[PDB]
Amino acid sequence: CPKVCHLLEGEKTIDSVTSAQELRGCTVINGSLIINIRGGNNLAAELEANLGLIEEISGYLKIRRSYALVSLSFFRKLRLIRGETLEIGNYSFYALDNQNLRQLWDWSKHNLTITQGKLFFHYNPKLCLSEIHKMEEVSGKGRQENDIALKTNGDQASCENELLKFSYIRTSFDKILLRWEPYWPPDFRDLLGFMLFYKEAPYQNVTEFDGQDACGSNSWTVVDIDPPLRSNDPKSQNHPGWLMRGLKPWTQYAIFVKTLVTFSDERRTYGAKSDIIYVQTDATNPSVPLDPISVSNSSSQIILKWKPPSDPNGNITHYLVFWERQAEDSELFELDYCLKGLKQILKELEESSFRKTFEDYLHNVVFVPRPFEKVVNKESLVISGLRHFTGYRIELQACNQDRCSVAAYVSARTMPEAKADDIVGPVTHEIFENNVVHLMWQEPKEPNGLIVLYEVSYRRYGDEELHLCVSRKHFALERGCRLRGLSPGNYSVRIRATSLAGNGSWTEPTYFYVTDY
Amino acid sequence: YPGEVCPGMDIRNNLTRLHELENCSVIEGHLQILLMFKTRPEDFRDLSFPKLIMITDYLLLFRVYGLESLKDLFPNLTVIRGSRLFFNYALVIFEMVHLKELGLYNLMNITRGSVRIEKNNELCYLATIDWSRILDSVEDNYIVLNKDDNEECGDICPCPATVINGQFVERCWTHSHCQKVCPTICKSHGCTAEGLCCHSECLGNCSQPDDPTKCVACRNFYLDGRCVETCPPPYYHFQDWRCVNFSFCQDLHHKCKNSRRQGCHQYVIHNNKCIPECPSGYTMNSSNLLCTPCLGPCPKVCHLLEGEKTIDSVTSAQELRGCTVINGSLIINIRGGNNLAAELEANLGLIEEISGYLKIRRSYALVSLSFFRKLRLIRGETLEIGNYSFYALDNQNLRQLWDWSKHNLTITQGKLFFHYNPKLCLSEIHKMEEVSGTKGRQERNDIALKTNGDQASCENELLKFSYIRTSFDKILLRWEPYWPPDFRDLLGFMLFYKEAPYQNVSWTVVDIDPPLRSNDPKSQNHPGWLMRGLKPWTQYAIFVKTLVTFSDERRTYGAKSDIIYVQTDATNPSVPLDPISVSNSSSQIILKWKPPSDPNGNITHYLVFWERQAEDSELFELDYCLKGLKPFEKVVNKESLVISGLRHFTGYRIELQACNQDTPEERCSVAAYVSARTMPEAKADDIVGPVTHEIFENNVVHLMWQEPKEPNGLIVLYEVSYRRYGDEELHLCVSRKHFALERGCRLRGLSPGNYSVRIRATSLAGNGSWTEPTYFYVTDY
Amino acid sequence: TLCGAELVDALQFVCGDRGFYFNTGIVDECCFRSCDLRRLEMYCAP
Amino acid sequence: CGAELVDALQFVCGDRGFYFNDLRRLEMYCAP
Amino acid sequence: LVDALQFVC
Repeated sequence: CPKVCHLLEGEKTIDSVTSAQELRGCTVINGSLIINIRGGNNLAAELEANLGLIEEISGYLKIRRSYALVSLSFFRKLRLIRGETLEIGNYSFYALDNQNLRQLWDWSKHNLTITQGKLFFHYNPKLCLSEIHKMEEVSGKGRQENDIALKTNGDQASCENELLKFSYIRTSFDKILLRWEPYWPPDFRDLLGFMLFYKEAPYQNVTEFDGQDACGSNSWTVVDIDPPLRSNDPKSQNHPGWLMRGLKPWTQYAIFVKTLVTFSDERRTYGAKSDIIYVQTDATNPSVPLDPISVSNSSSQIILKWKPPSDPNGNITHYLVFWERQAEDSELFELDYCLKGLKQILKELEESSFRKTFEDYLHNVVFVPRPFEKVVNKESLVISGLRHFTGYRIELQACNQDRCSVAAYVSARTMPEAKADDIVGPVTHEIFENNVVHLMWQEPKEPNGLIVLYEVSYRRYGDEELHLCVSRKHFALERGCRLRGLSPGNYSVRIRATSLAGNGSWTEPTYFYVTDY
Repeated sequence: YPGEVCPGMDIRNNLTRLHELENCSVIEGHLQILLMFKTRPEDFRDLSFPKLIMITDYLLLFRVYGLESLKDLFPNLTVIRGSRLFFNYALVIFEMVHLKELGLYNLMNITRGSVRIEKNNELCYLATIDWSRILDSVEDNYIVLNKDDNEECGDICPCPATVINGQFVERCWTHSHCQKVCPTICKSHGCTAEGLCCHSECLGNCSQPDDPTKCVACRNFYLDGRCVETCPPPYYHFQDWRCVNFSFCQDLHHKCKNSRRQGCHQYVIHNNKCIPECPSGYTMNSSNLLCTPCLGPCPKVCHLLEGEKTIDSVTSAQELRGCTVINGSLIINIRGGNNLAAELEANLGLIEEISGYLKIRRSYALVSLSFFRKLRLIRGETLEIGNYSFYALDNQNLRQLWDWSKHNLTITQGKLFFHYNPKLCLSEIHKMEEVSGTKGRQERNDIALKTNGDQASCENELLKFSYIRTSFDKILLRWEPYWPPDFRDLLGFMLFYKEAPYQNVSWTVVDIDPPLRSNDPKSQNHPGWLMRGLKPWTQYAIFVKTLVTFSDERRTYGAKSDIIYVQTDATNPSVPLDPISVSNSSSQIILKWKPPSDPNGNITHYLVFWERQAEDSELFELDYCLKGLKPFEKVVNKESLVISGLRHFTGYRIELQACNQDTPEERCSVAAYVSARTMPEAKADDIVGPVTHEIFENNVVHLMWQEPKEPNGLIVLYEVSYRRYGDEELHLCVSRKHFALERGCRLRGLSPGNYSVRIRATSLAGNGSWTEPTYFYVTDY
Repeated sequence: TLCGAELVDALQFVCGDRGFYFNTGIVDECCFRSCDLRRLEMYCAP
Repeated sequence: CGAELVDALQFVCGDRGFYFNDLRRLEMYCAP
Repeated sequence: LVDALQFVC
């Protein structure tokens, strides 16, 4: 971050966002500043993003013809102005014709010190006197001679106001009920209505003018409410209010109400605003868990990973998971794979003033005097106690209070163990005089899923090797396998088992003889 | 008018005083019925005044409880003349709690004034009234805060409907009466029951058509049961509605002259009138009571009690009618945006001097103070606080004070004050300073230099664009250099540009630095500007405007240019929209599209091309008997095209272009191609003749049939059907490859006996006709 | 302190059944600045 | 709206959501 | 800026 970056001639104008880019990163500006922002979009946000890190300034600061400026908050880190160059009359801070300046700096928190030069605020039609007085408070008697045209600064602004207090705040997961005490000007017909502003505010650093531009880009949501039905005494009248709707659960909101009145030279009144109130909606069901993934790190253990619901609707805790078994949907214990083939506001103000005028005139004229697991703060979980090849189904489901979310599914199946398919021992065989040989082999009682067929291979002495398929139905029916019509001679036979997952180990060779006729 | 004339009444509290109207036929004044709190509908039910036909000033109803409608109170009220108004209104219905419908079903004309119906919480039957047939100026009405604006009034209309602001809705006063609309020929003087026009001297209803003695309300003036455009010589006009003999006016004068207990008028005679006072420049005689011209200056001084008068309505202005010198102060405080300039001119036009000051505060509607047509001198003998003789505090729409070119207004004492006048240009104020003679003293609050005229174009000088350059997306501008009398005062120029579909034009402000200075003004460089991102062949409105410091010592006013309409250069158009082609016939096709989304200039014509396409090669080699296998034209002003002279069931390709220019180096759009197949013909695939057969000793029969000459695209296969004598039928598929290989079809292994065989052809479009039956025999072994 | 419909309602409450007088105004006295029941009575007929 | 208006009026009106014979517009619209 | 330079020239 540049700290001693300089500028040509010691002065620089700023017109659009492009001109201000030259100071990007320059914490301390070694040159006088002149600002002339007039139009654009998102001007406050950009201007802060480009100059918000400025801390000290060498030279003098001027603000001229800044129609688009509503607040000087974009000098977020501005702390010092040395004021070596000053101005005509030796001025350091200088403001003219800012037809929309409203805030200057949020002086409840911000701090700003100037070593050389006095203060210069004239023709600011919308700058209340409180802001300039706060300027005077902490601008340092020893430097200011005040140079404030008290008739021109904020002559269109409400310098004095009252404070509306909310009398009833009630919340839902998506809506807020607000009621505030009634405020009536001395002439109750002056109250045109109430203005309610609200914005999502996860942090308590929200002011009334942050992120606001003259052309628009207001950060608040504007709602207009009609005045209450005025009645005698508080015993009969009701507090004015509004029913906020369309909000988001577990979301902090900043709300404040402003009063709209008609300006009148006689009996001058300005209205009231309410201090920023921060209301958080209630918590609701937490959306739905995101992105389940499952792989098994062992023939009986499966590892699951997921993600928290995009809309948590509350800090998420107590994750709930179920497991259930998913057996094969039949049609496999009967399949025989050995068979072939199988495998304008001014108008409103004037028009209200007109109604009041006619009413007053009429009155003057007429009246004459005389199984499940509970997951906590982890996005992963490893399962156990599953069969070697059985698939299982997991539905994970996010929760919030122990009020919990909906659901989500994911399936898996474990890798097998080839030993479960393997056969043990040789082939026990019987030989009959009619050239029929019956073969037996050990049946895997607990195979990987299901044994589909058995591979029986036999070879004649000095000849090729033949193969045969023995299905589960065939094994159940024939109780083994019978070889018939074999050619005379010596044979050696080996048998292998086939399952859903794969194949087992070959049986030990068995020798038999076929009679010659 | 068969009844007495009453002098205008106020009726309060009790309804007993309502009985003084019993014999009345004309009220020579206002009728006010108000503040009756203990009243109930059972009291007003039997109370009627059918004899009242005209009210001269106005009618006001205010908080008369228990009144539901006026259809019984004033059955026959016809005309409210409106000579005197109630805050520029001739009918006020305010805060009538229990009123339901108006019911003045005979009201025809309100000659002067407006109507205000407000704060009637249970009032309906308002939107069903065509006020344009009653008041000539309906834009000044005020009908708000009623039941109509709150719920859904149930206006069950019983009645010639009429269109207002583009909506056709019915017209009615009550559920049993509706408005009496008259033919447009019978304009402003009413019509008979059957629609025949009445006499032009009659107003509203009339008995028989074209009769000057058979109408109820009488236009102009009335005399002895007849309407006269002007009164006869022996009579004089009185109260702008009736003619009275000299005895009447003299009797009024004598009655007024005997006492001044409350106040009346010494009624006086003028040119055929009986006026309350002699006008300005005349004096009263002794005996015959006739205004005669004076021996010298005779102004009509109007002394204002309390020392000052606030003018906020037409009534306040009318209180000053005829006065030439105002011995007081005037505040103009007109609100509401009703533009009372006409009445202000009529009533305050003859004011010549104002002894005190003149103040114009919060006059939102006011445009100019020219309605003071003869104001010559604001003496300022009583000044506003701060020693001001002229005051202007907040005038939203004030764009002129006087026409200083032909107006002369001097001020004896005091300063000037001008604040918060957004549309009042400073040049006008400075001209007022020069004309009024205030030079010699100073105005401390002369002008708030930035609150006056900052919403109006105060530029006066003219500037000329040097030259203009156009392109398909960019436009370059240059203009002559402007130079204020003080060089340092210049602050640059502002350029505005906006889309201009019309010639009688939101704007994008462009700030331009001041032009570079040179030692020799003849060597000064002309400032200019260039623009990007402009739609081709599109018109826009451009102008320039200067900016200088408002130095009060020199009060320079800058300069401005004209407004011009410049069109961009055309370019290539976009692709034609929705290119589709449908073969409406076996030999005809129709091509349809829409103009391109971006014409990029005037669309001239379209280029259309079409040509034949050969069939696919795979159709000549694939077997389908197996299972699971089977010139140009330019179009102008039209978005459809038809092409004829084609072959049935033949693939075609059609190309369509859009060109925005024909002669100068043709500029057409991108190429769009569409391919389609025409509808086939049934006779194309039909076979001709029987099947020729041969018989062999090995029970093999060879069949040969003629291939179609011109099939629908291509013949793919044939179906052979044969049946033995007295047996069932058998089918066989013969592919094109098989047909070419065997030169037909050979049947092998046939059982002995007699057979009959028929063969059908199959094409890309469908199946043809069958062949003639063929008989053959198979040997028996 | 008394303006608009409140003014007329208070006047009706105070005058009662005495009615209102027949022949700077009231609003400059009871709406522009406060007024007591002493002043509000003068607008009622005898 | 219109029926979610009924739900919202069940919210607002407390324990007295009686119906049909802005915030306040529903307030003297629901209370027995 | 090719067209811009053309405009300049």
